[PDB]
Amino acid sequence: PNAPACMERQLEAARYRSDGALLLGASSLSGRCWAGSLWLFKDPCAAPNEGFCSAGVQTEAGVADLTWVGERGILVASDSGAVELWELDENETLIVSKFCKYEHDDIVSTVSVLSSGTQAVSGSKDICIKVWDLAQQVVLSSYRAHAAQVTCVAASPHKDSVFLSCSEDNRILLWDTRCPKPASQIGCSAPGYLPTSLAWHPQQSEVFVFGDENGTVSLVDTKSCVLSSAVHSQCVTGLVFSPHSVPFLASLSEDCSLAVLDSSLSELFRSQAHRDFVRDATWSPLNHSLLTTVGWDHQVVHHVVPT
Amino acid sequence: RVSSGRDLNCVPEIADTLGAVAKQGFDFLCMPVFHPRFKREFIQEPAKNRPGPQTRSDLLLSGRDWNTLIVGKLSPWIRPDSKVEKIRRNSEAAMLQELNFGAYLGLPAFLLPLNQEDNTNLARVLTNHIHTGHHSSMFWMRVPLVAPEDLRDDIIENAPTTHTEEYSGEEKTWMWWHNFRTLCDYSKRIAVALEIGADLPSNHVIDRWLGEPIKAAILPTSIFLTNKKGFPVLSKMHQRLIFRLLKLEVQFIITGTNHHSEKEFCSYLQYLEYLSQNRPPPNAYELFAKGYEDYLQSPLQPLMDNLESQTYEVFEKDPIKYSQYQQAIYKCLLDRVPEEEKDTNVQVLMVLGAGRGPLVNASLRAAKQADRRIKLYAVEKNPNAVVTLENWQFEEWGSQVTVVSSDMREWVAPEKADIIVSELLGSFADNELSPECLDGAQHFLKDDGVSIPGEYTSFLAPISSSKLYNEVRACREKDRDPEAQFEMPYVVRLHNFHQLSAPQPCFTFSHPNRDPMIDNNRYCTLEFPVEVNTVLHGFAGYFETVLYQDITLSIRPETHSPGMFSWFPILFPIKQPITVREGQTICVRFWRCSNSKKVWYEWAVTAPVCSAIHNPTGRSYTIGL
Ligand SMILES: Nc1ccc2ccc(CNC(=O)c3ccc4c(c3)c3c(n4CCO)CCCC3)cc2n1
Ligand SMILES: CSC[C@H]1O[C@@H](n2cnc3c(N)ncnc32)[C@H](O)[C@@H]1O
Repeated sequence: PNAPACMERQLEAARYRSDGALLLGASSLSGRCWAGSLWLFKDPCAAPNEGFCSAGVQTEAGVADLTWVGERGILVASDSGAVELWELDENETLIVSKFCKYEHDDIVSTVSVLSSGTQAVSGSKDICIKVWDLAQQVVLSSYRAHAAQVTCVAASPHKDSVFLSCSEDNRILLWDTRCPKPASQIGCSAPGYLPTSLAWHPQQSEVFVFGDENGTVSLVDTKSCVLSSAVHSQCVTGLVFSPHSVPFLASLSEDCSLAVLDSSLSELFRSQAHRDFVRDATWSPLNHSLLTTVGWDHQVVHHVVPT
Repeated sequence: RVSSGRDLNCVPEIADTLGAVAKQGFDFLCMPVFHPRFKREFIQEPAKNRPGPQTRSDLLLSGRDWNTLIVGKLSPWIRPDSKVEKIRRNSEAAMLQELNFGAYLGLPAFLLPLNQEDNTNLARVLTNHIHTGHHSSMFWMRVPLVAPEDLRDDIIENAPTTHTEEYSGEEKTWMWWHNFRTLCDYSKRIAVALEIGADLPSNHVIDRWLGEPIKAAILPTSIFLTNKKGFPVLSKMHQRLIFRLLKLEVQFIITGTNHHSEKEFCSYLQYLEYLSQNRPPPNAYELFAKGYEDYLQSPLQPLMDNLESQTYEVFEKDPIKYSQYQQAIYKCLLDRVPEEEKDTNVQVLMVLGAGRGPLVNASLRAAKQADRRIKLYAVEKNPNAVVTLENWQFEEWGSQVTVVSSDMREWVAPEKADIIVSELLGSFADNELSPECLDGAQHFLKDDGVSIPGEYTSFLAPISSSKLYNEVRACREKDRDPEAQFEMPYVVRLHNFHQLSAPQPCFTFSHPNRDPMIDNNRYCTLEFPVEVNTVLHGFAGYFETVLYQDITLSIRPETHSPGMFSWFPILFPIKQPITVREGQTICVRFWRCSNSKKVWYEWAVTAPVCSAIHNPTGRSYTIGL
């Protein structure tokens, strides 16, 4: 239905909107043609069957990441070095290209948006970090704080001038766009290994978590003494908090298993449903016990966590 | 013209990409073999059993394209020198897979990055690859001029950049390269590519990159300035660097995205061609020497071996030399015979080492210009030269020229002469045994006579070049001492090298030598300061000569004759490279030794470190009498 006949083999991303609909990202990482696609489903259990998609389009390059902008925009991090914006039409049938700019000199590795709804940031393998104006389709500023591939950025849910970043130089920065020296180094009570992912605590504006290359995660207080626990046999590569009054932390890793942790980092739930690297996970807003995962084994898995 | 290529990290379809690259005028494309984000697990279950093709097939391009138009790249996630054991194991496996695939495809070159000090495992894997099986691919290392940590901005409140001068900070990248190549034993299959940023080093450590196997340069689009018409241009300092690079014929690669999309990406090539087409043209010396850069040849030894006609043909194609000889003769004749005795006085000149007689003709011309009467004796030993002289005598010169076939040291001249003219200098002035020949042929000079040349000297200076070091290493022979290749001089057009210091004089001779017990043996000590942390690979020399009071020839770079080109510098290598620290000096000793049958040189470095004597007794290299 105005969509390509076949979905690419590797699924790399998945996110939900408040109405329960989900967006998948996919790409071909092997074979003759190296490019991806964007797909929309209104029936989560029908995924990844193309025949039941509501919408979808092909892209000119692979998709590194993607997020939601308000209800209709899709912000995409492309392999081409591009930053691009797509928009859902009135009938949620076609996905329309709004713009495409080429501001990075290498693959865009991460993208996120800020709480103001008009700002966004991106990172790339090129060490440069950029700040975007989503309304004007321009770059507002750029910084070169890191001397290594950027691996993760995240926006604070509470402040529209604030974000976190890290790269393979073992440095973690906190940013404030209102300062003459926008970055501040967090430092670390347990240095020596490279961090792999970052996430903000949903309720506490001064609390965040991160994971590293050894499969260990840590909970830290921005103002200062840390809490940590080993979980995975391999690099963490991904963290997300559940939509609860008492949040739970989902943790992915390269060991292909999935885990859900308590606030104490105690393990509550574990799964080995996947047969390949797991790439992402998201919570369904309409069902607080339900966690949905995506990965390179082309499976869509619905887990119920005994919360 | 200037060869170039494009660097891409995103190639959705190779057929179209390659087409577009060619459309814009590029000669080649650098690109990954495997999608760069497609990490492949080894060892660990179940990931290692992931099904499916791992990359695109090779049936998409013809064999001709694979081995001509494509340069490979290592995937960015591979890190053999990481600290976590698990990563290291996957990284080594991944590296071998990619190298073997590139070998399968026949790619002419592949790129590997260097971005830190410890690259020990990277080197280990690569050398095992190099020595296994049979492959011809070239490996280029990508090294920035300035380490990225020093290019960061200062926007971190509690993490300021260094704002002082840490001298060694300007040398980090060179060191990384240096250590890598020694780990890999200077393999000839390993070379470099340099990445140029906006911030350039001082003139030093620019110069230190010369004498290095640079094959390519990488220029991001990010370092172009925009001119008044909106086109990318270079700063003056960047232009100076490009002009220097053009002399080594390195290839240029353009990377990054299009920051001037409104002007068409190909405009970057147009600018580069503009600069190369406005470089100044080469002079005759350079044109003459084209094709011999850093090419080694054994020196000639005419006293012992008879030269063939073609050698002579070449020696004669350099008119500046003969003009200088003619002037020397002209003045000498005028200075000996006054006008009043002109028609009653005949001078006798002898040419020793007449060859095909270009000096005979020069001598006759000088005499004509000077309006002075002369008689000539041409003496040569080479019978294959004597034969041409016979014809010259008969057909044109007439009775005024006598031709003698003999060894000048044995021949008894019937008459004494007052002017002796010779062309016995070699590339290092005395390595042709010219003083022995002339001392012998001294007894027939009139006591008030003159030698042309009357004086000659020689110079030495320390040099560095890793390329030359390998060219020498390569010149091995069977049933010969394996090191006897570092104990003999070479004739070479030195090009890709760095000079460490000013030349200094070493050995000097003059004629006629009236001293009793002259002794042609020599000993000399030289010492040179060093202002760069570099590596010494050998010494090179030059010479100067005085044909007459105010007439000289020279090949010292500083006083080099204006268009003289038949001569090349002499190279004297040492067995082991020596690292020299700034502020130290290099002390070198030379000897000129002889016996009744042979002449040979011996040499050694005594400081900053000591080295072995090279060529003791003439065991590896001799000059025959
Ligand atoms: N008494 C004189 C007079 C003139 C001179 C001019 C220059 C020099 C220095 N050059 C050398 O020793 C030298 C070595 C290898 C060479 C040649 C030259 C040439 C050839 N090869 C390769 C092997 O055959 C190939 C054919 C053309 C020339 C010495 C002189 N000594
Ligand atoms: C101008 S090329 C050098 C010339 O020196 C000549 N030559 C070298 N040694 C002698 C010698 N001992 N007697 C005569 N000619 C010599 C060689 O034959 C050659 O022609």
